[PDB]
Amino acid sequence: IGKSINFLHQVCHDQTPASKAMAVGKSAESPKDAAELFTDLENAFQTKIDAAYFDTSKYLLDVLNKNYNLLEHMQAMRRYLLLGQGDFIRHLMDLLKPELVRPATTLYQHNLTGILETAVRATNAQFDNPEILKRLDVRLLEVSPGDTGWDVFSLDYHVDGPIATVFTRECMSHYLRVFNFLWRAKRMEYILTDIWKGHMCNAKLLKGMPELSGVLHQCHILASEMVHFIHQMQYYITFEVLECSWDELWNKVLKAQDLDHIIAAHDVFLDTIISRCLLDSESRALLNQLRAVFDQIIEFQNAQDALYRAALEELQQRLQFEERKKERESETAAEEDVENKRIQEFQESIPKMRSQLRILTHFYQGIVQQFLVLLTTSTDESLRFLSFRLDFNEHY
Amino acid sequence: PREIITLQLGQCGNQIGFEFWKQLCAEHGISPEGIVEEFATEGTDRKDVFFYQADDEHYIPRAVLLDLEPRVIHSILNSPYANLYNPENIYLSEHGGGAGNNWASGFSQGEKIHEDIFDIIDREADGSDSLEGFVLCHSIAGGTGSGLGSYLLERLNDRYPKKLVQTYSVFPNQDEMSHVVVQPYNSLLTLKRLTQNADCVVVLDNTALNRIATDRLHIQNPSFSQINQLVSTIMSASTTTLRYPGYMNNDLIGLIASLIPTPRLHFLMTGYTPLTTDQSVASVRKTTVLDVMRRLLQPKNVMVSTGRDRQTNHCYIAILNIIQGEVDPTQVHKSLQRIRERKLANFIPWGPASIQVALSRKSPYLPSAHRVSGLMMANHTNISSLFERTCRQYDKLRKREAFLEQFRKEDIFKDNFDELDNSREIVQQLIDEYHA
Repeated sequence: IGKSINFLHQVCHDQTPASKAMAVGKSAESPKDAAELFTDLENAFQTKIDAAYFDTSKYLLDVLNKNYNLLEHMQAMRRYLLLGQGDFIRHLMDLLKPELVRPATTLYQHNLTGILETAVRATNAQFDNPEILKRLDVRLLEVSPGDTGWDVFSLDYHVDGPIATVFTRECMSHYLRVFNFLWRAKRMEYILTDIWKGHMCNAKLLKGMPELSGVLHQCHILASEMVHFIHQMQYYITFEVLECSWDELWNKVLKAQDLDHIIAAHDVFLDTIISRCLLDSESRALLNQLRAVFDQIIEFQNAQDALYRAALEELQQRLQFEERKKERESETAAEEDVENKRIQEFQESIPKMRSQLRILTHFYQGIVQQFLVLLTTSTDESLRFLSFRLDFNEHY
Repeated sequence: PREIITLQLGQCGNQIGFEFWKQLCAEHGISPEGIVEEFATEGTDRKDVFFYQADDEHYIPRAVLLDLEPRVIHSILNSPYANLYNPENIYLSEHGGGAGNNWASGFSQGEKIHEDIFDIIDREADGSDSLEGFVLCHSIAGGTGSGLGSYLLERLNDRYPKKLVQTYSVFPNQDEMSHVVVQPYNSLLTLKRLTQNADCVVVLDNTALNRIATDRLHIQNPSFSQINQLVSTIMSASTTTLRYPGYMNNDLIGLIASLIPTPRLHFLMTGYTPLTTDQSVASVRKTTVLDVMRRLLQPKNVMVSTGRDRQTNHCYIAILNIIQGEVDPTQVHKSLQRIRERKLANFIPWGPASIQVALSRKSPYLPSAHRVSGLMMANHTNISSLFERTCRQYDKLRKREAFLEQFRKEDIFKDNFDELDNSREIVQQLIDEYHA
C-alpha cells in the first residue's frame, strides 16, 4: 500500500485516492483511539487497511484510463514488435526492401522516417487519434557500413513519462532480441515470395523451347518442397507462441486488482514469450539449426537467378534473330553457326543448373535430418511440446 | 499497395461479380450511395484492397464489365446498387455488343476494339504504384465469356509480366446437349489458355451446383437466381485474410503460393459447409471448432464432380482449411491434432504434405459474429476425372462430323483440335506421374 500511495503522487494528481473520505477515516480512528480501544486491534487493524488496499489500487487503475492508457499500450506494442496485425508490417516491408538491399550509410536514417510515415498513413484512417505513433520510433545499431544492410532496421516502442514506470530499461532491451528473429522470419517469408513470383514470371516467357520445358518442371518440384516445409514450420511456431501468451496476459490483467500485479503479470509474460521464440541459455540447440536453415534459403535463392538469368537472357537473343529472317527476304552459313553456338550455350546451362540443384537438394536433405535431432536435446522443459510439432509437419 | 483489378466478363461472369460487390457493402457496414454507419473503420481495419481508395469516403469498385449481351447489364441499373458503379470506368448508358453466339466472335472482336479495350482498363492500373495482379472473373459456358476471355490471357501475359494471374472460373453444365452443342469446343480452347497462359484457376462445376442446390436448399424448379448465392460467399471468403486484418498469407500471392505444386497443376477443389439459416438457434451453446473440419475432408461439401472409388490411388498434396470469425483459438491446434489419426487425406509417398489452417475476424454483424464458417481450398489429384470427362466428350463429337464445317469459315484455317488434345493429356499424365 505504501509503494502505491507514492506512485499516485507523481501521477500529476495530489488527490488522496478516489475520495476525500480517506481523510475522514483517519480522524475518526484517532479520536476513537484517544477515548476508546486502548488495546491494539491487530485482528481488526488488518481488516480496513485491506479495505484501503483495495480502493487505492483500483483508483490507481482508474487514473490510467482517463489520461495515459497504460494497458492499451500493452496491446499496441504487440502489433509492432510482436507483429500482431500484419498489414502494418507488410506494407512496411514492401517499401522497406528497396532500402535494405544496399548497405547502410550515414544517410540511412533520414529517409526511413519518411518511409515509415507514408506506410502508417496508407494503412490507417483512424489511428491518428491515439498516441501510439509518437511513442514508436525506429532503432538502429552501431554496425559499420560494410554490412548487407538488412540487420540494421528495427522498430522500438518509446516511453517518456508515466508509461516508463511500467516499462523499465530491462523490457525493451529484450524486445529487440525478440524482434530480430521475428523480423528475420518475415524476411524469409518475403524473399521466398519474390522467388515464387520469379517462378511464374520466367516460365511464361520462355515458352517455345522444348528442352527447357522439363528443366523448370522438376526444379519447381524441388523448390516447392523447401516452400511447403518452411511454410508449415514458420507459420505454426510463431502463431502458437502468439496463442499461449496473448491469452495468458490479456485475460488476467483485468481480473487481478493492483498496479504492482499488472507488472507482476507482465514481468512473467515478456520472458516466457522470448524463451519460446529464441533465447535461453540451454537453447543453443535451437538457434543453431534455425540459422542453418536461414542461410540455406539464401543459398537456394541467389543460385536460382544465377541460372534463371542465364536461361532467360539467352532465349531473348534467339527470338530477335528469328525477326531478322523475315526482313532479309523483304529487303547464311555463319547464321547457322551462331544458331549452333546458342544451342551449345543452351546445352551448357542445363547441366550447370542440374549440378547446382542436385548439390543444394543434398544440403537441404542434410538440413531436414539435422533439424530433428538438435531440437530433441534440451533439459526437461516444454520441449515435449516442441518435439511434438516438427514430427507432425514433415509426415503429415 | 495490394490493389487487385477484377475482370468480370461474359454472361455468367457479370452476374456472379454483381452480387460479389453487393456482398462487400453489407460486411463493410457501408451503403452503395452513402456512409450511414460508423462500423466501417472501428470494426473493419482495412477496406482499400478491392475497392478503389476513397475521395469522399466513397469506395469505388475496381471493376470492369464487358459482355456482348446487353441483357445482363440492363438488369443492373434499376437495382439500387448500381450507383456505386461508375458510368465512366467501363461504359456509359446504352452499351451493346455482337449479335451473337460464337467462340470465334469474341476471339476476332478482341483485335478490332484493340485500341479501346487497352485504354480505359489501364487507367486503373497506375492508380497504385504496386499492383497485385489480375483476376479474370469470366465464364466457360457459352461463346461470350469463352471467346473474348481467351484473348486477354495472352496479351496481358507480356504487357504485365510481373503480376499474379488467377481466376474464379465457372464450369458449364453437361446434363443434356440440346440448347447448346458447341460446349466441347469453346471449353477446351479456353482450358488450354488456363494452364500455360494462366498460372492458377479456381474450378466451379455446374453439375455439382444442383447437387447442393437440392441438398439443403429445397427447391423444385432450378433457376439461375440460385447460382449467385453459393458463388458470392466463397469469393468474399477467399479474401478474408486479404480484406480483414490477418497476418500470414494475407495477400493473394500468399495463399496461391502455398498450394500450387507445379505449373499446369493448379485446379483447386473448393468446399463450404454452412448455408442453412435454422442452424442459428443452436449455435448459442458454444459450438466449437473441433467438429467443423472433420466434415471438410469428408466429400460432402465439394463442388467438383469426381469419382468416389478413385481416391485410394490418388493423394492429397495441399489442403487449406480456413476458419472465420469466432474460432476459439485455444482449441484450433486441438482440431489439427485429430487430423493425423484418421488420415482422411491420402498423403503423397514422395514428399511431405501440409494441412494449413488460418483465421481472421469477420464483419461486426450478428449472422457473422455468431456462426462458425469453414472455407476449403483443397488440391487432390482426382481432378483428371473431369479432364477425362471433357476429353471423352471431345473426341466422340469429332467422329460425328459435328461443327467441323460450321466452325472453320471464320479465322480458322488449320486444325488446332489436336493441339488442345495432347496438351490436355499432358496435364492428365503429369498428374499421375507426380506421385512416384
